[PDB]
Amino acid sequence: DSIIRFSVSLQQNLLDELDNRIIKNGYSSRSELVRDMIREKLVNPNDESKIAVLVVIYDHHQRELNQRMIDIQHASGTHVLCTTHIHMDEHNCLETIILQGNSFEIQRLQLEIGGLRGVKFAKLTKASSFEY
Amino acid sequence: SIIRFSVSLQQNLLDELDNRIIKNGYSSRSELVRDMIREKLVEDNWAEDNPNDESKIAVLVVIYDHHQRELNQRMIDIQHASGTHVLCTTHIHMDEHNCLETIILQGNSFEIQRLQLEIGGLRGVKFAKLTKASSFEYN
Amino acid sequence: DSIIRFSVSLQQNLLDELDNRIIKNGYSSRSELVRDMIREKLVNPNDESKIAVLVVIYDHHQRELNQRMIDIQHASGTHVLCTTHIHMDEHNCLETIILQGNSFEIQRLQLEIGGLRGVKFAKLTKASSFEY
Amino acid sequence: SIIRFSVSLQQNLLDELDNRIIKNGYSSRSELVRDMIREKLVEDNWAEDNPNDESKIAVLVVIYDHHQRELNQRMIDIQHASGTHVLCTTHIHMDEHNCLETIILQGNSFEIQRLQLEIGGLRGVKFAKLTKASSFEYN
Repeated sequence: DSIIRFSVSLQQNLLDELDNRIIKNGYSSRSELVRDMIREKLVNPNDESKIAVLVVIYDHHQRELNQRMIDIQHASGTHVLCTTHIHMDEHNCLETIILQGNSFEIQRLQLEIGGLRGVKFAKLTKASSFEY
Repeated sequence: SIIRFSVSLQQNLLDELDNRIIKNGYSSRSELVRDMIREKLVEDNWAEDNPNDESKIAVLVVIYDHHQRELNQRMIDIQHASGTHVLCTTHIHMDEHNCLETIILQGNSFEIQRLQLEIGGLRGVKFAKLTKASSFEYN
Repeated sequence: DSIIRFSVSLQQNLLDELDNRIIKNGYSSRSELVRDMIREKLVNPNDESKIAVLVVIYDHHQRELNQRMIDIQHASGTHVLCTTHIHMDEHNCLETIILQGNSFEIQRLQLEIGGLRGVKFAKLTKASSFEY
Repeated sequence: SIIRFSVSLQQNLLDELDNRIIKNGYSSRSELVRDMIREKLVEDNWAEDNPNDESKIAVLVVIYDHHQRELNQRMIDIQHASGTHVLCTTHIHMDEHNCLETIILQGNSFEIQRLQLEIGGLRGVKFAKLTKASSFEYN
């Protein structure tokens, strides 16, 4: 219980926003702000079927991206109930994927989609049935 | 590119963090910290939003009782008074008593947040959660 | 087999387009054009489950319209798989309803939705499973 | 308003028409003739379309094999070359081998029809049907 140093990797876009926030909010380093973000954000996956929504924003000019997300969905074990796509601007589409699955299936789907080249983000909203 | 840098932290905080890597699906501590950072930067961005900005995007996810008469209109009237622009909405019926709706919204951070708050307060609405995006993520 | 006279009622908007088409295409009366339309368009509902899509365009400022369409859907016997709405212009929304049901259920849904005040049209696309 | 007028017809044509009223769900001959008229007026309108017009709306409904690799990209590439604007697309999986997609399109009548024709010719596409609308119906 004592100070440890570890490494973190960010895409330029996130790193750039980080550095602006450090400057805007009066922090003295990346380490200091990230450390504070972790402390703040720190304050059980199971087999039960849950409905979830994954919002993905992606580059609509990235070839085979939709195919790779389909491939990911097909293998995930989740059941896709619906997907909707709209063009949000000149470079990006926004897709919502409404799906059912257990925690492990849905989490893996979100992380695999999120790490695709051309995917700007993939944010999951989960509703377990106690939430309704 | 993608840039690597160091962070310093108490070992017992690092132990609470390392606790959460594998169980949440991550291959490394780095991936999990990245998502905490993304999440917090988007919140900070939405907090400083110009009231003159009307270009924020978000998705509101709502679970509600579709057999509750007048709930649908009350939601429409709230949306019409919010100042936001609905780009697209999707509905699926989970069962005879739950409908899930996704609402794709454009507007000011205030107006969008207000919409979520007002919808979430209605009788028959079980769940109302915003997914926020910030232009630094996709521009 | 001999000539009969019957009556037809159209909303102003359809009647107006009819009269323009009569003039554009060289017809001499409504009766003549409608008679020709019928001849041309003339050239079995069952219990089998079919997937279908209903495209509805409607006035987004008509209060309780969505409620009435929901009421109609709920009573129809059809299972709605998904509905999507977009704003198409300043007065109109476009909704697509993807649904499963038998011929009688889906036909009744289309006709009941189509006759609502504020509904500009409701066009059904049906796929029986021999169509795929 | 809503305006009533008379139509003359041979009795044996009227008998083929009256054959189709109740079975197709109609309460009267008038309702069925109205829908034939709507259908034909929309077709005529789409046939005289200005190649300078890009404001027509239609929905393309497509059933296809979602497990056929590369079909998705081929459809995207066709849509990108069509000249049309996709406003929204929705996909549902009917089973492991059929997906139904609805595509909401804006463009010229030519470009939209061409898109339907090209998509419908692809291996793995089982069904591709346009629902057309004309501004006289909704403006």
